[PDB]
Amino acid sequence: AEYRNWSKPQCDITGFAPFSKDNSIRLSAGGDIWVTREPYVSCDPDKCYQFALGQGTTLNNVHSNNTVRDRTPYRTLLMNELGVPFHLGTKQVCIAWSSSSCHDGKAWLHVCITGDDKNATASFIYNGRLVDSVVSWSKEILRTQESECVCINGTCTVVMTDGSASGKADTKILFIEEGKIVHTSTLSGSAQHVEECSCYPRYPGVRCVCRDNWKGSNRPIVDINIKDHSIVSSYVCSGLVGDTPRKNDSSSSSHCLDPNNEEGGHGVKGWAFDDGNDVWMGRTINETSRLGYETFKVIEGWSNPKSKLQINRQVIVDRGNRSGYSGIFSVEGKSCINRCFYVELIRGRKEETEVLWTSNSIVVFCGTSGTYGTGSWPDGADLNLMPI
Amino acid sequence: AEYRNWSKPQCDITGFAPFSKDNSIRLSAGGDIWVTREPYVSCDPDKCYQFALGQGTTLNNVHSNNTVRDRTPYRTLLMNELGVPFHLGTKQVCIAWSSSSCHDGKAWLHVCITGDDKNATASFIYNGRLVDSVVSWSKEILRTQESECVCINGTCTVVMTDGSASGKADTKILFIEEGKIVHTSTLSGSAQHVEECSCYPRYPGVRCVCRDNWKGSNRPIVDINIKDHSIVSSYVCSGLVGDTPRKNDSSSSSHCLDPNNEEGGHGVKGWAFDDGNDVWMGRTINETSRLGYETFKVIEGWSNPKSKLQINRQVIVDRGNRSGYSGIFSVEGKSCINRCFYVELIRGRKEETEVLWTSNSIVVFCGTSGTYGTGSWPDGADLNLMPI
Amino acid sequence: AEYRNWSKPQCDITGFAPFSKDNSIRLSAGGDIWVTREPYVSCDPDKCYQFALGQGTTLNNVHSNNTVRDRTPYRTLLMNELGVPFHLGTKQVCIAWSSSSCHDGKAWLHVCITGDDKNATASFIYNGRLVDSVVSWSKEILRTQESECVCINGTCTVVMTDGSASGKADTKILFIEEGKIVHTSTLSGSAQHVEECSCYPRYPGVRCVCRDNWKGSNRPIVDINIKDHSIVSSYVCSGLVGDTPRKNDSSSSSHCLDPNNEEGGHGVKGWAFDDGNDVWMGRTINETSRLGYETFKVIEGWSNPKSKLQINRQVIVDRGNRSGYSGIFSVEGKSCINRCFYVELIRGRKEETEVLWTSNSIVVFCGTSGTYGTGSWPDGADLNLMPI
Amino acid sequence: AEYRNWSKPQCDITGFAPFSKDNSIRLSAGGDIWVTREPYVSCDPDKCYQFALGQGTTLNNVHSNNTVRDRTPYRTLLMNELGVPFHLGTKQVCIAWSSSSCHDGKAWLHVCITGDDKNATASFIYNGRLVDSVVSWSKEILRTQESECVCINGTCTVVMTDGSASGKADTKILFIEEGKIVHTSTLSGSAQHVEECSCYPRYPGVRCVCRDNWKGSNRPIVDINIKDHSIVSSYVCSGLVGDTPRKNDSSSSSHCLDPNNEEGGHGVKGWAFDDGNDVWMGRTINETSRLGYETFKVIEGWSNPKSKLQINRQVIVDRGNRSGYSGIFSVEGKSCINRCFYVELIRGRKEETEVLWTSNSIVVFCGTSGTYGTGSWPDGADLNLMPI
Ligand SMILES: *[C@@H]1O[C@H](CO)[C@@H](O[C@@H]2O[C@H](CO)[C@@H](O[C@@H]3O[C@H](CO[C@H]4O[C@H](CO)[C@@H](O)[C@H](O)[C@@H]4O)[C@@H](O)[C@H](O[C@H]4O[C@H](CO)[C@@H](O)[C@H](O)[C@@H]4O)[C@@H]3O)[C@H](O)[C@H]2NC(C)=O)[C@H](O)[C@H]1NC(C)=O
Ligand SMILES: *[C@@H]1O[C@H](CO)[C@@H](O[C@@H]2O[C@H](CO)[C@@H](O[C@@H]3O[C@H](CO[C@H]4O[C@H](CO)[C@@H](O)[C@H](O)[C@@H]4O)[C@@H](O)[C@H](O[C@H]4O[C@H](CO)[C@@H](O)[C@H](O)[C@@H]4O)[C@@H]3O)[C@H](O)[C@H]2NC(C)=O)[C@H](O)[C@H]1NC(C)=O
Ligand SMILES: *[C@@H]1O[C@H](CO)[C@@H](O[C@@H]2O[C@H](CO)[C@@H](O[C@@H]3O[C@H](CO[C@H]4O[C@H](CO)[C@@H](O)[C@H](O)[C@@H]4O)[C@@H](O)[C@H](O[C@H]4O[C@H](CO)[C@@H](O)[C@H](O)[C@@H]4O)[C@@H]3O)[C@H](O)[C@H]2NC(C)=O)[C@H](O)[C@H]1NC(C)=O
Ligand SMILES: *[C@@H]1O[C@H](CO)[C@@H](O[C@@H]2O[C@H](CO)[C@@H](O[C@@H]3O[C@H](CO[C@H]4O[C@H](CO)[C@@H](O)[C@H](O)[C@@H]4O)[C@@H](O)[C@H](O[C@H]4O[C@H](CO)[C@@H](O)[C@H](O)[C@@H]4O)[C@@H]3O)[C@H](O)[C@H]2NC(C)=O)[C@H](O)[C@H]1NC(C)=O
Ligand SMILES: CC(=O)N[C@H]1[C@H]([C@H](O)[C@H](O)CO)O[C@@](O)(C(=O)O)C[C@@H]1O
Ligand SMILES: CC(=O)N[C@H]1[C@H]([C@H](O)[C@H](O)CO)O[C@@](O)(C(=O)O)C[C@@H]1O
Ligand SMILES: CC(=O)N[C@H]1[C@H]([C@H](O)[C@H](O)CO)O[C@@](O)(C(=O)O)C[C@@H]1O
Ligand SMILES: CC(=O)N[C@H]1[C@H]([C@H](O)[C@H](O)CO)O[C@@](O)(C(=O)O)C[C@@H]1O
Ligand SMILES: *[C@@H]1O[C@H](CO)[C@@H](O)[C@H](O)[C@H]1NC(C)=O
Ligand SMILES: *[C@@H]1O[C@H](CO)[C@@H](O)[C@H](O)[C@H]1NC(C)=O
Ligand SMILES: *[C@@H]1O[C@H](CO)[C@@H](O)[C@H](O)[C@H]1NC(C)=O
Ligand SMILES: *[C@@H]1O[C@H](CO)[C@@H](O)[C@H](O)[C@H]1NC(C)=O
Ligand SMILES: *[C@@H]1O[C@H](CO)[C@@H](O)[C@H](O)[C@H]1NC(C)=O
Ligand SMILES: *[C@@H]1O[C@H](CO)[C@@H](O)[C@H](O)[C@H]1NC(C)=O
Ligand SMILES: *[C@@H]1O[C@H](CO)[C@@H](O)[C@H](O)[C@H]1NC(C)=O
Ligand SMILES: *[C@@H]1O[C@H](CO)[C@@H](O)[C@H](O)[C@H]1NC(C)=O
Ligand SMILES: *[C@@H]1O[C@H](CO)[C@@H](O)[C@H](O)[C@H]1NC(C)=O
Ligand SMILES: *[C@@H]1O[C@H](CO)[C@@H](O)[C@H](O)[C@H]1NC(C)=O
Ligand SMILES: *[C@@H]1O[C@H](CO)[C@@H](O)[C@H](O)[C@H]1NC(C)=O
Ligand SMILES: [Ca+2]
Ligand SMILES: [Ca+2]
Ligand SMILES: [Ca+2]
Ligand SMILES: [Ca+2]
Ligand SMILES: [Ca+2]
Ligand SMILES: [Ca+2]
Ligand SMILES: [Ca+2]
Ligand SMILES: [Ca+2]
Repeated sequence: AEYRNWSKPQCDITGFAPFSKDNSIRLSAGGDIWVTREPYVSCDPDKCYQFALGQGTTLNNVHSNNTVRDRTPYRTLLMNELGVPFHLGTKQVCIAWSSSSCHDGKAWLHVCITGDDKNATASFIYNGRLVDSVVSWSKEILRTQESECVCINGTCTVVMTDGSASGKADTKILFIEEGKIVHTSTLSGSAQHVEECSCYPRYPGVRCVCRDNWKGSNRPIVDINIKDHSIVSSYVCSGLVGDTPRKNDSSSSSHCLDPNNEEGGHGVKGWAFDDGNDVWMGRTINETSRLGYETFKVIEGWSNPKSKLQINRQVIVDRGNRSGYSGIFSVEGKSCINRCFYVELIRGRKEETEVLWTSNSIVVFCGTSGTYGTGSWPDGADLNLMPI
Repeated sequence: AEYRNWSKPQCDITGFAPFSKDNSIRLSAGGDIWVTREPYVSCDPDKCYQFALGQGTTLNNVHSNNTVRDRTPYRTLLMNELGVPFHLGTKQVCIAWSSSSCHDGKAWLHVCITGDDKNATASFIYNGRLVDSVVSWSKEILRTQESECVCINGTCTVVMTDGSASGKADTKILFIEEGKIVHTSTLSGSAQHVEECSCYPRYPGVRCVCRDNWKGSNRPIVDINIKDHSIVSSYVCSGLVGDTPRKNDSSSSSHCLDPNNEEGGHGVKGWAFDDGNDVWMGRTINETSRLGYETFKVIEGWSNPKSKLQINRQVIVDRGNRSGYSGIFSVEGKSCINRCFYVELIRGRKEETEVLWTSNSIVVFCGTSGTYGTGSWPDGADLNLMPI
Repeated sequence: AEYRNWSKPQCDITGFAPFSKDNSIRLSAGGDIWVTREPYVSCDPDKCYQFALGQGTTLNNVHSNNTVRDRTPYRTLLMNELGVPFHLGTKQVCIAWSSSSCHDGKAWLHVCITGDDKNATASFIYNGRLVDSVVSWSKEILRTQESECVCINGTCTVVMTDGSASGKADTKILFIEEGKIVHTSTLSGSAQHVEECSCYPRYPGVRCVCRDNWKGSNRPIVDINIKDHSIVSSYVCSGLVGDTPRKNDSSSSSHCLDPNNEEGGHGVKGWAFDDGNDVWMGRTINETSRLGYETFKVIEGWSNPKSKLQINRQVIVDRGNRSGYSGIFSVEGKSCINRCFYVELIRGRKEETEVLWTSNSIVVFCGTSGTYGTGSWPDGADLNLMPI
Repeated sequence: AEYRNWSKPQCDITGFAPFSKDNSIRLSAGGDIWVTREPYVSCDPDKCYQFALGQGTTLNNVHSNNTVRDRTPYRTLLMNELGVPFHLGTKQVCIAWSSSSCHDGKAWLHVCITGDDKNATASFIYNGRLVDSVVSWSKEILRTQESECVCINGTCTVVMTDGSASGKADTKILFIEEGKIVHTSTLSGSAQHVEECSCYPRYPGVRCVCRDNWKGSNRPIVDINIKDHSIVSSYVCSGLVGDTPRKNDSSSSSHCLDPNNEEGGHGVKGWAFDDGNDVWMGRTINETSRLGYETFKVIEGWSNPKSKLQINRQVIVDRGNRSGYSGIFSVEGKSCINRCFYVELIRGRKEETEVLWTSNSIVVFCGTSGTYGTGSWPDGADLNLMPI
């Protein structure tokens, strides 16, 4: 067993093909399924796994009431093989109301964060054992990616944030080798607010596309150099923007270096990646809320902040159905690295009031150099019928 | 680990011995079992698995209502080891309302089809990753085998159909090597309508026995040449015919080259295989509907369309109990290749109205060169008692 | 991986120590557990498994009504690792209302019998595939061991019976090599009626201690020679006898060669093994019915039909609690072969009428050359409270 | 696969980071979870497992009533990978109302005790088979560690106690090699009462920190020499004491050699370990009962019975929430041996009367040479809502 290097060029993408769907919430109307959120997908050399943060409870269960909250002591990182819904035999791999996970080609890394809001602890677990931890540095909700970290030659990188949600915060980028925090670089460059990055291996380094919760509706970009720990940062040029909330297609604008100050308060976790000078990206179809989900390629979208020339649109979830967080993950094909993505289908409170709980199901698509058609893959649960 | 070649002669068959039964529906009266259909069985070099398409729901569950439908976004290919009923820890290995699966002796292939009726996508997943996809070519319900594909020397073949259900349609035969669609041959020969093939390794090529939904009640045969991609096609000569609906034993007839225009509208998935100039085949005992299931050998049945000389009958399911889809699968013994088959035991709507759902259990028999007796292995569930 | 030979002397036994208990029925009052009977335990080179025959249903489930019956089409051989109760993820490894299983040191053998009473089929499954089958030869309930078969140098032996339950029947001993029935020897010697043998590896052959349902209350012994297929048979000399029903300790008697004609009608599956000229054996404490369970060593019990000198008694289940079938199984220690045994704890109909079902839990003890004390390990379920 | 030696120095500890939480009881309000107690955590070379003693029942289940009792025939040692809550597919690895488990780097050892109070049997299971057993020697509740044993060079040591709960009892230390009891040393030294030791590998021997149920509120220490079987014993010097009940921080005192006769009746299982001349230790925050849980380092606490100078306090469970048993376990890092600990969160009778049952959930922390913050990780179940 050797360390992953990801030293392959990126596969040709013409769009995305269906990969996986757990129908979690549909199943939880007759069956004992976890109540969860902030899910993600990472894979080892052999196969793929689905992670989410649990609420220390199942759905048909009295403790599902008020699971609209983001941080409780009862939240754990859940881990199943992709396709297995989160049943009672699901492994809680750590305590976490915030996490990131990745395989370096030998073993698993989990970055797990739990504890008081003003004094969170984050634990680094490698190969089934605790190897390190770190305190919250700025004592205001130390949090991280809510999707996969990335490892290269057995140095793993993760991006974490401690500080304000709607002002300046303190973002750091850790380098972890066999569970051991070996360097901490601090956030540098033109990125102003940075959360919940969706990172991927762009050999010989790592690239993330994040969430600015403060002044931007364009997504931040952070570039991690694995060998020398240097950091550069910016935003996704593309005049069509991926955060939510945002302005409309005609009224929106962006900058390659700055927040665009366009509805920038708040955000949603999301992803994009480059392709020469083009950008592939998903986002919620609806501009103000987490409804629907779409993907497309912005031509010149990576290097030109004026371009709003989208091609290869795909409706992942239709505009009248509920969506949420999404993030990248990358799978080594035989010649090249594929890029894929998951979509959190949030059901329940506060937006839907027919029940007392908040939970999700997931959907997953992978890059394809072949061809594809159309559809919609919503949650599919009937909340009017659900465990009353 | 080496590629399967199947370069062994076919085992002597004198009939079939019991192999497996999941009692799925009986179990779902006290327990959380998937609602499913269009099931099948394929095996790796070591052991066997049971696949079916799910309805994104369990049985005792409000979302089981109206699962009589064939295509929803919530359907996934389920996969367990043979014998394990489809419980909540069951792996949904892809999104699919139509699928085929096979092992090449190194890894798994899944051919998974989902999306809009008029624009379906089909995804090719090998060794835990998406390697290819293709659009529906004729924009009318691109669909496939609903049983195992076949691989030889690590080229896998699958047969798909896009087009009319009760007229001419467009049938293709894909060649897939490590998940990668490497050739597409188009349907050629005297076969007129072709769906849901039950294929098997007849070294050095592949043979399928299909369903003609249009003008035939005899089953079509398609012969895939793996090395040169050439296709030939026809029908099962045997004057005793395997599709359902059909005419009776005295009134029926067949042709080696053409549909017989005998009740040919509609069909049911089914299987047959050759044995010198004889044909082994199963079918529903009842001629117009999916009740009972039987097997027999038609003497001269492979090469003589006038012969109705059956020997070695076996009642798999008695005529007063419900049956359905069946298909072949092949298992490498030590000296030879065995042929086996599964039978879908459909319960529920529309035919049975004591409940709101449609689901199945399965039964499985394997070829034997030994001896056997008699019985019946129906579903065994009491719908009058079932989750009301 | 090499073939088991069992070419080690038998471990010193001074009695038995607790090994395993599944509390199956207690668990089935809040949880979905299989309804089962005729259970057993066999182990591979590494670890042990618990088998039973299912009723195609769980306990809290409408199909549990009338599971007092012995042969339905819905019965399957269940297989879990020892300690795991029979939950919904339990593998049904074949169709069977009668079975035997054993590992030859490379793979699993299952001998599975199902079908019409007057025409049963028995299927031989090795290494995940059907390799052979045989018809019922005398068309009256072909049945077998309901405990582990035994393999030596990769020839496996199993004993089967077709014929009368309360008169002469036809007993055969099959030799199976890699799933393939390679010889059939027929029952020879002074044994008159022979069923449900508990066999074990007494190198260089195999020994069984059976159930005579006709004229004996002493258990039959059958000696299988693996290399030359010759058979000899008799009864357990010991003046203290192991079948149930039987006469009392003072009124009982036995013969080394013949049934003792003492309450001999009926029986119960049970076990014994030799130790120089002594016999270790378990039996129901109660003489007429399946209540309590005990073990002891009869001094001179193996070769002397007049001896009723028991030592080293142990109450496995107390006399006021329900017991049932028991059988041997053998585990290779490092220097020697241990002998162990399981006990079926039957609850329900017909004997207990507070419920509608019939099911069991199990308890397991293993030989010890160390020391031990006392207790009782009954089922422990409250039928007055159970799923009404 | 080689024998564990643990021949590494002990990792630097600055305190403890979160590791694991099963939310067992929260899950059991909608789902079938075991009712359990006296849990623990041990790990093989690769990964960690959570053990507890079951009550032969689930929570929502009629047999959960009166599970306040410590010894029934229906109790088994449960074993899952750490993080998996005790669901119906959980392996009961032996019969036990008292147990200890450990891996020697090749296979598992379980020391399992069950049977009559006045004649208990204890079974030694190694590598999936019974290798030895021993009777209770003093016929008064032979019991053991309720946490992991320790093995070095493939000799495993376990400490057991038979005798009085509130007076002199008979404590022994067994040496077990491949399941085989190879030596028994008897308790020697100044320790007066000794139960439920939390042992760990302090190369070249083993150290335990126990529970004195009689005259001490300071914890006993027992030092096992693996090569020569010699035993020495004493108490934890530290003027801040770890048993419960006890006196307060100002009123308490201790001795390095004797019980302190301070509220010494009763106890609770607990742990401590050394660090030069300092002691790390956890205990219940509340002095008289099992509420809250805390950890700290007593400076000079290992060798100085007058020192009450605590540093590096951490609240594991807050003082208004329920705690219970805790014990050490040790994980081999790459350079050094980490020390971790679990905490039993007991809910139910007798202390809480809103339900009829007694059960637990667990929480687990591991040593860290990094940094950490604060929180509380209580059970989190609402007994006022629980399965009525
Ligand atoms: C079966 O399946 C396929 C795959 O999903 C569908 O084909 C895709 O259709 C979509 C939707 O039209 C295409 O995405 C769109 O591309 C447009 C490009 O405009 C033209 O200009 C270029 C010049 O380079 C031409 O090459 C090209 O042929 C186009 O004619 C964009 O302008 C679109 O964006 C706009 O449309 C949507 C509204 O739908 C708005 O929401 C946007 O804001 C914006 O105004 C869009 O991105 C996609 O490229 C096609 N894919 C492929 C691979 O060809 C089929 O349509 C589908 N069939 C059926 C019946 O459903
Ligand atoms: C115990 O188990 C075995 C195995 O299942 C049964 O034996 C089988 O019995 C079936 C049913 O009769 C046999 O299948 C039939 O074969 C007939 C052959 O006709 C004769 O001619 C040949 C000449 O070559 C002779 O060799 C042979 O002995 C026959 O006498 C077919 O004509 C049958 O088809 C017709 O029968 C059925 C009605 O049952 C109709 O539905 C058909 O449409 C058609 O009219 C049939 O195929 C089978 O061959 C036997 N198997 C074996 C291996 O010998 C036993 O019968 C069973 N015992 C009991 C008591 O149930
Ligand atoms: C703690 O645990 C141990 C192990 O279970 C118990 O010790 C066992 O006790 C049983 C029950 O008495 C013993 O089994 C009995 O052996 C008797 C032998 O008789 C004597 O003669 C021999 C001469 O060779 C002496 O060596 C020996 O010491 C005996 O004194 C049999 O006669 C018994 O059979 C009769 O008793 C039972 C009634 O209990 C009847 O049901 C029978 O039908 C029959 O009449 C019996 O088999 C066993 O040998 C002991 N085992 C060991 C290893 O020593 C302890 O008793 C137990 N302690 C407590 C307090 O429960
Ligand atoms: C964020 O997270 C960290 C880690 O949990 C917290 O820092 C820890 O705080 C605790 C609680 O105060 C510290 O533990 C305490 O240490 C005291 C040492 O006293 C002083 O003297 C030494 C001299 O060597 C100085 O080095 C040191 O700075 C101290 O000022 C003990 O006296 C304490 O024991 C007493 O306090 C508690 C009450 O809380 C009583 O229950 C005891 O009985 C006793 O009277 C205590 O042990 C710990 O050392 C700190 N850890 C680290 C790594 O620095 C932060 O406080 C937290 N931040 C927030 C806002 O919550
Ligand atoms: C660690 C944590 O609490 N993460 C939470 C974040 C933060 O609130 C923002 O990132 C603030 O910066 O976002 C959510 O509220 C959201 O948008 O769905 C949910 C998520 O649980
Ligand atoms: C992809 C798809 O919809 N397959 C369906 C087919 C098609 O309707 C026919 O093959 C039309 O050609 O058959 C069924 O209706 C049937 O007969 O049970 C069910 C199955 O789901
Ligand atoms: C194959 C079969 O039916 N086996 C059954 C046997 C037979 O009735 C006798 O062995 C008749 O010879 O015994 C039982 O009735 C019994 O005693 O509990 C149950 C078991 O299911
Ligand atoms: C084997 C056994 O019964 N162990 C029990 C011990 C003993 O009672 C004491 O150690 C007496 O010495 O402690 C408990 O009561 C307790 O404190 O929670 C529970 C545990 O089940
Ligand atoms: C659910 O939680 C809310 C928030 O605490 C509370 O007001 C309400 O009473 C709860 N309702 C039920 C039915 O549990
Ligand atoms: C990975 O890192 C090691 C450091 O020891 C180095 O020797 C090796 O050459 C590196 N490999 C690549 C492919 O960069
Ligand atoms: C976006 O979501 C809100 C949900 O309340 C809805 O009212 C609004 O119409 C949606 N907007 C668009 C443009 O679809
Ligand atoms: C079931 O579905 C049908 C079809 O939509 C609908 O008319 C009916 O109301 C549903 N019934 C129930 C009880 O859910
Ligand atoms: C299988 O295909 C490869 C192509 O590289 C060929 O070299 C090999 O000989 C083939 N094997 C057989 C048995 O046909
Ligand atoms: C076939 O099935 C239908 C079901 O409605 C039944 O009415 C008919 O009698 C059956 N025919 C035969 C020949 O068994
Ligand atoms: C149970 O089965 C018996 C035997 O057929 C039948 O008479 C009875 O009505 C059944 N009772 C219930 C409640 O299902
Ligand atoms: C087992 O059987 C084989 C037959 O090929 C023989 O060669 C071998 O010596 C036998 N081994 C033993 C230990 O009897
Ligand atoms: C044996 O069992 C029956 C059960 O009905 C009971 O009535 C009888 O008293 C028992 N006999 C003995 C000797 O324990
Ligand atoms: C629970 O157990 C107690 C103790 O035996 C008993 O008195 C009580 O009746 C039981 N209650 C219920 C509801 O089962
Ligand atoms: C300890 O626990 C008991 C529980 O009844 C409580 O009444 C008491 O106040 C607690 N004491 C302290 C010092 O927290
Ligand atoms: Ca349930
Ligand atoms: Ca924003
Ligand atoms: Ca349920
Ligand atoms: Ca047709
Ligand atoms: Ca249930
Ligand atoms: Ca008898
Ligand atoms: Ca339930
Ligand atoms: Ca004490």
